[PDB]
Amino acid sequence: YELTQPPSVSVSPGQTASITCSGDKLGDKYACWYQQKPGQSPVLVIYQDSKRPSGIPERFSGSNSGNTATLTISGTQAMDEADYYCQAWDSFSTFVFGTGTKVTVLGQPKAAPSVTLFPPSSEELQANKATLVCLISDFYPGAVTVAWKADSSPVKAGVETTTPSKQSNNKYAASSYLSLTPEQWKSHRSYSCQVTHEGSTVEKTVAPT
Amino acid sequence: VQLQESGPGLVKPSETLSLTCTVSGGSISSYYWSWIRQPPGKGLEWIGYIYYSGSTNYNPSLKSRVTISVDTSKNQFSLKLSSVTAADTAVYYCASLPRGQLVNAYFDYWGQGTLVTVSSASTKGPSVFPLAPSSGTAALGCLVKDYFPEPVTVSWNSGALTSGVHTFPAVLQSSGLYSLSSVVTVPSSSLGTQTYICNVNHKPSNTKVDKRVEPK
Repeated sequence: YELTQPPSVSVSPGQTASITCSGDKLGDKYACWYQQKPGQSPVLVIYQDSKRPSGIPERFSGSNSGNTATLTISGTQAMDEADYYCQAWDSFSTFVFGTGTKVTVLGQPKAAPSVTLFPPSSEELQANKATLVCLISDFYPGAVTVAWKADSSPVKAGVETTTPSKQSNNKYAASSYLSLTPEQWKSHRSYSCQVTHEGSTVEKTVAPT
Repeated sequence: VQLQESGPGLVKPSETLSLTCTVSGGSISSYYWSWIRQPPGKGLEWIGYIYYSGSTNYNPSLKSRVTISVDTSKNQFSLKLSSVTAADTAVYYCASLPRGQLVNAYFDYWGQGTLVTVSSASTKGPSVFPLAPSSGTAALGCLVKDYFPEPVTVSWNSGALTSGVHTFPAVLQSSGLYSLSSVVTVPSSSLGTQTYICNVNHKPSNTKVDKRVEPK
C-alpha cells in the first residue's frame, strides 16, 4: 500500500509548482510534507495539511481534498531543487510515505565546465599502480560525456566515471578515473581527458616527467 | 532538539543489525521516538516507534523481526534486526514524533542518517594518495581510493578549510569497492609557504588518515 505522486515536476523560476500525493481516500487523513536535499536528511516543510514549521518561508503552502493532497510553491526559486515526500498512515494503520517527487527549476544560466586533470601521484607509482583523475565542476546543465586519449589515440577500457551530482552553488559536479598500470603511464607522450558539454568541449593534458 | 545516530557501517547477512540513537533535551516523554530508513537507490519507509514507558509499535511486515529498546537514564534508544537480509541496505534515521499522540503524525527533527550496508564481502581500509598541485589559484586534493564501505568523511586542516573545498561522490569500480576524491582551490602564491592536510575518516574500519599535500 503506497501513496502515489509523480516522479517528475517541471518549473521555471518564479512560476508556481504543484505536487500531488494520492491515496484512497484522503482529506479525512492528514497529509504532511517533507523536503530532502541531496546528501542531507529530510526537513519538515508541511505538517497537518496546511501548516508549516518554524523556519519555513511564506512561499510554502499545501492543501488536501478528496483523494489528493497537494503542495504549492509560489514563486519557485533555485533554493528549492530537492526531492519531496508525502506521508499518511494507510490503512492498518502503520506509517507510509510517498514515492518521491523531483522538482527542477530550469531556465538557469549555462556554464562551460572547468576541468582539471591530475596525473598519478608518486606513492601510487611506487606501489605498482596509476590512476588519472579528471575533475569537472562549475557547469550547467549536467549532461556531460567524458572520453580519454593517450597520445592522439583514444583510451578504450580501464575507465570509470561517476554520475553527475548536484553541488552547493546550485550547479553540478563530476569526476572520471582512468585505471592504469605504471608502464602505460611512463610509456607514452601524453594522456588527455576531454569533457563534452552540449557542443562546447574542453580538454586537459598531462605528461610523465 | 539534537539527535545523533551511531552503529556499525557494515553488517554481514543473516546476523543482527544493531543501531543506537542518542537524544539531547526535548525533553524526554514529550516525544515518541521512531526509526525510519531510506535505501540508497530511492525510497522512504517507516519501521517502528517506542515510548519511554516501554510500549512499542512496529511496521507489520517487519514485526517478529524488528525490536526497539530504550534507556531513559543515558538518553538513548536502540534497534535490532534480525537475521538482516541483503536487501535491508539503507540510510537509517532516528526521528521524533510529538506526544498526545498527534494522530496527524509527522516527523519533526531527524538524525543525519547512518548508512548500513549488508554484504557477504568484508570491510576495507582506504589507500589515500595526494593530488599535488603546481604548475593564480592552484588546486590540490586527496584521493581516497579502494575502500569499503561508504561513507568516508574528508575535511581539511581539521575542518579549518570550508572555503574552496569540494568532496565528490564515490565510484563503484570493477573491483566492487568504492573510491572518491576531494579537491580544494587556494591561492598559488601561498604554495611553499604553507601546509595542506586532508583529514580522511572511515568509521566502519575505524581507520583515520591525515595525508599531507605539497607541490611537485
